[PDB]
Amino acid sequence: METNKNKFIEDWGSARENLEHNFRWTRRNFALIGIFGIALPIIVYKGIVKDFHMQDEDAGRPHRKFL
Amino acid sequence: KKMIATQEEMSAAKIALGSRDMCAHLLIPLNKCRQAEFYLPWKCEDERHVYEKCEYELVMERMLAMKKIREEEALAKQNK
Amino acid sequence: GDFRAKVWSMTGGPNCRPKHWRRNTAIAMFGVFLVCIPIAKLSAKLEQRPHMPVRPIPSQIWCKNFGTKDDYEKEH
Amino acid sequence: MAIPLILLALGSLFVGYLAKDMMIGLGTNFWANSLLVLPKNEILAESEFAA
Amino acid sequence: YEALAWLSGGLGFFVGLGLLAVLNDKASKVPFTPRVYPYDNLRVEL
Amino acid sequence: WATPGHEERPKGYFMNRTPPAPGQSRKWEDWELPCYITSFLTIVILGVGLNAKPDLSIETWAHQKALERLEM
Amino acid sequence: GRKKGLPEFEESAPDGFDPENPYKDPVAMVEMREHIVREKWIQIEKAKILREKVKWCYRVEGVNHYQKCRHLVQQYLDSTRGVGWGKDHRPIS
Amino acid sequence: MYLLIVFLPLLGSSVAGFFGRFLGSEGSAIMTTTCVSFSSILSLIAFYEVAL
Amino acid sequence: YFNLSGLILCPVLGSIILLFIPNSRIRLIRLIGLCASLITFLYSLVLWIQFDSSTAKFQFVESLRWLPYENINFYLGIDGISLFFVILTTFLIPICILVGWSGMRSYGKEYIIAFLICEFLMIAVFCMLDLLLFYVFFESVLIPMFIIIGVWGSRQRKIKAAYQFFLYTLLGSLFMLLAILLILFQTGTTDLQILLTTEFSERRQIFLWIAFFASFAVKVPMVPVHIWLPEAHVEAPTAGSVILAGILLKFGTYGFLRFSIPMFPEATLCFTPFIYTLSAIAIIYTSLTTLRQIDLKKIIAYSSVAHMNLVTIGMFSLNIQGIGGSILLMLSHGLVSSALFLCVGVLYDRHKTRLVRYYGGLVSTMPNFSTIFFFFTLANMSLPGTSSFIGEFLILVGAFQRNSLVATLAALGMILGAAYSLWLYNRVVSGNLKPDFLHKFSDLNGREVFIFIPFLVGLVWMGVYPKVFLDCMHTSVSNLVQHGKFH
Amino acid sequence: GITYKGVTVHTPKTWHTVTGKGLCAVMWFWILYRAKQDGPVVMGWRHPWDG
Ligand SMILES: CCCCCCCCCCCCCCCCCC(=O)O[C@@H](COC(=O)CCCCCCCCCCCCCCC)COP(=O)(O)OCC[N+](C)(C)C
Ligand SMILES: CCCCCCCCCCCCCCCCCCCC(=O)O[C@H](COC(=O)CCCCCCCCCCCCCC)COP(=O)(O)OCCN
Repeated sequence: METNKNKFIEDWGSARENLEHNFRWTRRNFALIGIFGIALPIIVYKGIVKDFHMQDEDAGRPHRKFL
Repeated sequence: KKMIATQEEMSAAKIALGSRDMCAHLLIPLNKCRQAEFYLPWKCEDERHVYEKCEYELVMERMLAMKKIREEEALAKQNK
Repeated sequence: GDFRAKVWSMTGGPNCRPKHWRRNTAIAMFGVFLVCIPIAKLSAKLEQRPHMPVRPIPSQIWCKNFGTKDDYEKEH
Repeated sequence: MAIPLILLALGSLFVGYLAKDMMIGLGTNFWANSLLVLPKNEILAESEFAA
Repeated sequence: YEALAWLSGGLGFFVGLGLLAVLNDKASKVPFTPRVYPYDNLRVEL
Repeated sequence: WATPGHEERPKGYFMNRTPPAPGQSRKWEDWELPCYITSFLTIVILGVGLNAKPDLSIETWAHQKALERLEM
Repeated sequence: GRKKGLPEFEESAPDGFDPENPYKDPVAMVEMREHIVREKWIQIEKAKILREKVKWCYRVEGVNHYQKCRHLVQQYLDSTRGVGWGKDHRPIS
Repeated sequence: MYLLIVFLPLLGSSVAGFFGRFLGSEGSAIMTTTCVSFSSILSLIAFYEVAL
Repeated sequence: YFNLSGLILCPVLGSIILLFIPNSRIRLIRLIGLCASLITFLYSLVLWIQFDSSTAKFQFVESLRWLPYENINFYLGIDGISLFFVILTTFLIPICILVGWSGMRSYGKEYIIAFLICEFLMIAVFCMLDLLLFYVFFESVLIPMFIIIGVWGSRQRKIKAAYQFFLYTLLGSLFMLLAILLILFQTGTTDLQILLTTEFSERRQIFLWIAFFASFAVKVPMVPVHIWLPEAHVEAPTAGSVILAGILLKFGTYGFLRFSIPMFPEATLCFTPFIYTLSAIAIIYTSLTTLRQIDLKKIIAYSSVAHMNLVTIGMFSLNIQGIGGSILLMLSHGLVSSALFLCVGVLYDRHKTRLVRYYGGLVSTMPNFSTIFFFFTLANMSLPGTSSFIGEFLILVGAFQRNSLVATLAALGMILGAAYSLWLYNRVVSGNLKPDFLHKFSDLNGREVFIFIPFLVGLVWMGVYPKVFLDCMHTSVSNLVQHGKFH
Repeated sequence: GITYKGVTVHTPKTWHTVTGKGLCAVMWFWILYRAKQDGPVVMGWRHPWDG
């Protein structure tokens, strides 16, 4: 009942599993990791915090510090 | 022209808002006629033509009023 | 379907056409009728129809709620 | 598969005529709560006559 | 890349046609006065 | 339609369990009774328990107190 | 034991509670919290009752619904202004 | 009467899909058509009772 | 009169009795384990019926003194929130015993002993009101799940999965423990009711809340540490893979709903935007990552991460809609993920592939499993009428009461969730068959076709009528959201 | 039916061509009758007695 499991598949499966051996901090990929690791979280954080600030501005209540 | 039979008599029939124009008085017998029949396009004709007469006369009144106002507006575009 | 005759195929195989399907069809109609009777009973039990009909409709033969919601102040 | 074709043929030859008066009859009582027609954006009466 | 310009160009035709409608000024050439209704244009009805 | 047809029995076996010989039971599985009785008890206790339990909650209490208070 | 009925609760606000120092008295905290939540739910159900009333209005109202139910609309909206735990408008009870 | 219109197709499909072996390749089709046809008949009844 | 203590003791009795008998009589071991699990399940259902949903105070409390001063003690007790978790964890265990029923002769009595110990320990976690001892039982699940993963796991990488799982729950756990000790020394007791009614320093709540979140951001798959779940979940047995995504992922959220939201209300407000950003980026990143996966297990392990992250958006949006939808989606996920992982387990136990490309066009061969898989991946879509929709839409509604940006990204999460869910469905059950490596294979037998029936009925019962579940919790949720909010 | 030099077609059924011809005739009659009655109405030749 077990599948034949032809040889030309497990190699690619392990390459997808063992991709951790291919990483050398290339500059283009360094920028790619940096932007999606920091900038997008920062951009969205500004988005939510300013959404709260604008919501509170209309009601007239003072803005929370939001540390 | 003006109103003759409006307000509570108009309110009794479920007259569509916007369909309550100046000569909407005869629309109420018309709408009982539509409910009386099974909404036949050809059975009831005499009562529909008077309402189209209402609307048609209103439409000429509006177009002639605007043609008049355009007539004075034509004098406005005169730079000596 | 050489192998497809071995699967159960809950809704029917490739081309089933059982030996006696007409009797199954008839019992299916009977079951549908029997199961939709309580649906009809429930539907006739709960139906407001706030406005009275202009002409006698095939309703109010099993529905008793007619003009029961023109009292829109004692509403929970 | 010919009877439904016949029914749709007999439909799309008289349904429009039998429904023109009874859905849009320049003030018909067919949309008491189904539709809300704004008095301002109500170009039905003036359309048929001023066009 | 060639197919991309058609989407911009095709939409450019519509906004260009949309610009033409702006330049035509259909709004101010009505042959009719604004509608008048009894009871203060149905103020109690609104 | 008019013809009766063929395929005396529907193809395949339910649950892939081969039918036993005539005159013998299905030889119920060793967990079959302990789990079927569990299902039966759960169904009945939910049917008669969730309905015979009093309808005490904060929605109905608030409903009664809103009806009694809105009149003043 | 059970009262086999509606869960009667004390309408009276609990005593010994001070807004300036709520945390001073812990034994009185929980019943004040329960009373506040119960009153909020009373307001919620009042809003729901008004919503049901306008629900049954709109069917009977017909085309000219504005004319004879406008008074109830304001009553329903003012209830929705101080609703429970909702939008930025937090009521001050 | 009015609850029926929406549940006849659902019930007919449910039985014709759970027990499609019993009704075969033609019984299921004819019974689904029957159920939807009576659904349309009650739809016409509702149209008369509501529209006119 | 059935109390809370008997429910806890039933798995203990089942485990102690099971050790007395030898291993030769394997049928007795499996029978007694299943019987104990089922009677525990029935007891849990009985506890549901006699649950007062009107009052806000806790239900049955059993106090067993721990320190000589009665300073801290086992304070058991359920409420609207903890009851359904107890029911779910009592319901999942018999399923766990039943899935590996065929291989019981290969596993042995250690397998059922471990699972019943897990049931006991997991029940003790949810229904207790002592903050410190809840921490003790909170990571007490390390040992039994470590045994379950390691002894019966992958081929040779089972060692690494155990180490990553055990390592991620050490630094954050003890960094939480430090806050536990500061709370104990500051106030004096760890009783939950006492700790709720305490004035914490404004600057102090930030540190304590951060310490709590650090140990809950590992159980809940947050952005920094969530890579353990895919690898340690593929390298796990099928019955160990159905509680790992069924209960353990609830500890972080339940811990947030118990010892984080009430005790630190203004700290929760001050840290609200940060959690929103983390959850939104987690949803988006996991959604984009899961659509290029070939592992048969991670494909839904990432779906579990996405659902758990979406839970926190409305869990931290203080609102009756948000929290109620949070627990409803939590139960819905506890059912649907369990069902999906059981489907993956039955697929793997026949063919033994752990890939996605091997399977294809098997609808003509296993129609029953095809329908069941379609219904489960259909519930994962969050259709109205299914379990996930009511809870998840309630979360969206509650968050949109507070904020208008982040939960729009949460809703954008499902614009791709449904897409890749149906795409994943169409990898396997659609297309022409490939009988080059699929020579012989069967459909579900009587056991695993009946095992899904509780899942089906619970799913539809969630979908069409969730009022009974919302009925028992609206008091507890409303009390939770209004705590420390005098005005 | 019959073949020309290698292609043969079944004769169209009597119950199909007859209904097709008759139904086309009746819809043509309906169109022409509608033209006779309200033709001037939609072409502005005469208004439906409303002015
Ligand atoms: C959250 C859920 C909300 C409710 C959603 C219900 C929608 C229906 C869900 C199931 C749809 C059917 C999809 C099943 C998988 C599709 C492929 C398949 O496996 O079909 C099966 C089964 O086919 C079925 O579809 C039967 C399932 C029932 C379908 C009808 C569902 C009716 C009940 C649901 C709706 C009830 C009303 C709403 C309830 C409140 C076998 O098909 P065969 O024709 O036998 O092909 C044979 C295979 N082979 C060629 C290889 C030999
Ligand atoms: C293949 C064969 C399958 C057979 C299944 C039954 C056949 C019918 C198939 C249709 C599917 C039915 C699924 C149940 C739908 C119930 C929908 C109505 C439920 C409901 O709202 O009414 C409640 C009834 O409770 C109840 O009594 C409901 C009892 C349902 C028991 C289901 C047991 C599922 C156990 C799963 C456990 C999972 C745990 C996960 C946490 C109480 O309504 P009320 O509030 O008004 O109170 C009443 C006070 N007078």
